[PDB]
Amino acid sequence: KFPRVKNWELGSITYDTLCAQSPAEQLLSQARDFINQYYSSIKRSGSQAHEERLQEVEAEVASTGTYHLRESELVFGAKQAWRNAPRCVGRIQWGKLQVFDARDCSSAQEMFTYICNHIKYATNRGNLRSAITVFPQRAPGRGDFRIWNSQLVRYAGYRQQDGSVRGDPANVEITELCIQHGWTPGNGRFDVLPLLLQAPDEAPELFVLPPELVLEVPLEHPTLEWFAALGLRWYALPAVSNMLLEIGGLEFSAAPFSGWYMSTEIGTRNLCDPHRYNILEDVAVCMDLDTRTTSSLWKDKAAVEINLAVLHSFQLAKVTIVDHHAATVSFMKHLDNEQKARGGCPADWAWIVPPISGSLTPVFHQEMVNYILSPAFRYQPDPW
Amino acid sequence: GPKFPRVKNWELGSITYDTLCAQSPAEQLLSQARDFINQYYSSIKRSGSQAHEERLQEVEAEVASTGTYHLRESELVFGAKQAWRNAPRCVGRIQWGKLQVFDARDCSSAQEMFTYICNHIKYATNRGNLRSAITVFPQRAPGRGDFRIWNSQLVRYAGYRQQDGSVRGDPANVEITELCIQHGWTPGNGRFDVLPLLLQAPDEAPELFVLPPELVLEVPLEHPTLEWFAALGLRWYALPAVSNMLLEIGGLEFSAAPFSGWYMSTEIGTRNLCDPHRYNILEDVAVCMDLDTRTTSSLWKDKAAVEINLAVLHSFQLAKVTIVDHHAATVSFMKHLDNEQKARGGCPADWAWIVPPISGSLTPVFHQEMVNYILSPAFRYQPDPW
Ligand code: HEM
Ligand code: HEM
Ligand SMILES: CC(=O)C1=Nc2c(nc(N)[nH]c2=O)NC1(C)C
Ligand SMILES: CC(=O)C1=Nc2c(nc(N)[nH]c2=O)NC1(C)C
Ligand SMILES: NC(=[NH2+])NCCC[C@H](N)C(=O)O
Ligand SMILES: NC(=[NH2+])NCCC[C@H](N)C(=O)O
Repeated sequence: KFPRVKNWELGSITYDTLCAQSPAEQLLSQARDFINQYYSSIKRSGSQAHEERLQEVEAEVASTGTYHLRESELVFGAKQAWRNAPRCVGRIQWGKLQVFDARDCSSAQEMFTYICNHIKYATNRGNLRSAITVFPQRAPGRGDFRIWNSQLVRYAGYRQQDGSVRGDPANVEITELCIQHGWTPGNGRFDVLPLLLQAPDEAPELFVLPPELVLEVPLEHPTLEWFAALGLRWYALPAVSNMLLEIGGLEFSAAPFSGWYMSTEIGTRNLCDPHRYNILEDVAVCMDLDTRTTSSLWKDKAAVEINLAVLHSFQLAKVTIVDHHAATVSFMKHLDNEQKARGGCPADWAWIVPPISGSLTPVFHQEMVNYILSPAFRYQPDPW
Repeated sequence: GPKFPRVKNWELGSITYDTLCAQSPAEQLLSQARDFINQYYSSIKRSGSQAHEERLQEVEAEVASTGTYHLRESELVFGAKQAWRNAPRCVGRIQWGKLQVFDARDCSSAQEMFTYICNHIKYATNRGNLRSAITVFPQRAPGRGDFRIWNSQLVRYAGYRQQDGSVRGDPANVEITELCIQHGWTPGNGRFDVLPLLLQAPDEAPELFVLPPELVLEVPLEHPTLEWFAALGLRWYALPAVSNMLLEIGGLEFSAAPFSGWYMSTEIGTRNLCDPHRYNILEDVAVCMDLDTRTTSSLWKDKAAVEINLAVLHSFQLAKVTIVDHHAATVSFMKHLDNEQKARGGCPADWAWIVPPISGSLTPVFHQEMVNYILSPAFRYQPDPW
């Protein structure tokens, strides 16, 4: 059962041998395995340090049913989780990640402070830097530390009693939850949501982000003057905050991570999805395109200009962003580095190929094997 | 549902369960035959009928005395349409019930293959008002050689390896171009030389047939607003007619059974014209559009690809040759998924192949999960005859 992996452009073949790695004694084997990975990473396998670390872990599990990671191990595990993430096109960057140890956090108030520091650090005035903040691990006793928001920065979606949405339709539910916990809403298309942060077994608490922390890019087109008139904008920092970070069998239910955007995320998905902002028709009408027939390719033309406007606007504002051609070229290089380093690379083809111009990027022609290695970022249920 | 795969649409939030995938030596043949006979009797709603039981008995007796069996005409038609309906990579299946089946199971020479193929091309092309069709040559037989069409499609452009390592024409067709020459063809030297057919009758060297050029409808490509685009001298043929696939029905194997529909525009505009290892015109067109080809972030690739696709659509429309854009096609495919959910409880579909190679998430199929599996009757890949 060993997968053959073909590139259809170049006719070349690799083999993925990494996928062969795809109660209390159960946590123990995950832990050992992770400790093994860590001491191999620093070239210290078999050392006294390695053997004694394995014993602390074993001793702690045998008597408490759990254990704790050292800071340097946490840092390693976080990088490895990103590296292992099948859906991430940005993994050429995996070794470059600021890890904020937030395991000494004991209240929603403190989560907020750590989160603000993350945003400040990550944003860096537009010169974006990848970062993760790791809050305290799950404990069999009690509730989880959770950030209820799906990203640290996201726009409200206000439902109308005629079923339409003002703002982002993806965030209707979190918006409602914010109002219910006492937030007085705005009424714009691009209102930044407050944070709902929950400490163990408490009601979540509401925290408004200080506006100067949230860097935003107004969208304009390099040649179409009317584009600025649409009043569109997007935030600088993509910071996923609902995913669970699993390292050595330990689970970090709150561990938000950020990098920078690939342009199609905003340009195509966020702005053109019919269940998101759905601006395709507006732009095409502005461009004076024939909307009445699919065969004018009015959708394709509008979409390209919208993506161009996103790149232009971010570059104008000096905010780090990567276009889908550049991002996929570098993913190809990453795939190649990982073949030499680990003998394969978990990748989810349907997520890696961009949502416009698929076959124009080299990843479209590249077969990919999807599998789950640990450390991992995993989905977890919403806390309500 | 239970342990039927749950299938979600992310655009509308809706859920279906696929219940169809539950049906995914000589004894081998018999049970495939019986399963197919059962399917044929469902489709005419006579399961358990006396004629159903007689057909089953008739088939086991034929396999018993000969090691093989033969299809009634109407079974062949049902089986061909069903192979199309089951084809996971086909985005055009809304059309599956409208298929002209030419029965060519009496064919006995390569010369007769050519006559049948010419008839097929004439009928399917129909001066631009294209009609789906398949021509079925005789099935594999124990001890005797196969009927094969060596060409991958009935209509394909030559690809000539140059002195300097580059390719003139279509690089996808270098190997078949060279076989035609090995077998006696005098090669041209254009970018768009229609290949001759190499056709093989049982236990015989393939023979070479040149298609009369008036049977091969082509469309010159022009752009509705970019006047210079016509000057590129680009063109494409009207008729996509896959010829190298095996049609399997009830365990019988039709090694030569070419089928044709009409094009969806991205097949030509994006894959055939813009793939780096095909005609690779992306950069040439962007230069003519005066785009900045030195930087990825001008989106020159995306812009040129759109205009090439628009050129294809516009030009086919102008020539009054049937073609479908990737929006119309994917919309019709969603409607097919809905029909099939009701008819059969699911639809085998290969997401990677169904989502078009440009503007993916702009089409509804991007947001639709799909389950991939093999049902029979089927179109199958088969080894090249050489
Ligand atoms: C450095 C810049 C980065 C770029 C350009 C990038 C690019 C992307 C893109 C385009 C996606 C698909 C997301 C979607 O369609 O919603 C993605 C997913 C993901 N990336 Fe990244 N990435 C970056 C950094 C990071 C970092 C720092 C991490 C964490 C350490 C990370 C982990 C992930 C994970 C776990 C997913 C899956 C998210 C999900 O399932 O919703 N990436 N990445
Ligand atoms: C009526 C118009 C039709 C349209 C628009 C259409 C559309 C397509 C498209 C776009 C593909 C992908 C091919 C590629 O990327 O190379 C495809 C594949 C296919 N279609 Fe169709 N189709 C049509 C008719 C037919 C007919 C008549 C049959 C057979 C009776 C058929 C069976 C197939 C099969 C077997 C494949 C897979 C081909 C392969 O593996 O190379 N389709 N279809
Ligand atoms: C909605 C849907 O099907 C998709 N959604 C996404 C996707 N890729 C990325 N990067 N992000 C998606 O949200 N591809 C699939 C096709 C899985
Ligand atoms: C070259 C390659 O990987 C592809 N090739 C094709 C494709 N879809 C279609 N319709 N046709 C392809 O040739 N998608 C995948 C990604 C499988
Ligand atoms: N580039 C990233 N790290 N993205 C994480 C997902 C962000 C999400 N796709 C968005 O458009 O907001
Ligand atoms: N629409 C069809 N029936 N396509 C069959 C495949 C044709 C192949 N994609 C080509 O571009 O020549």
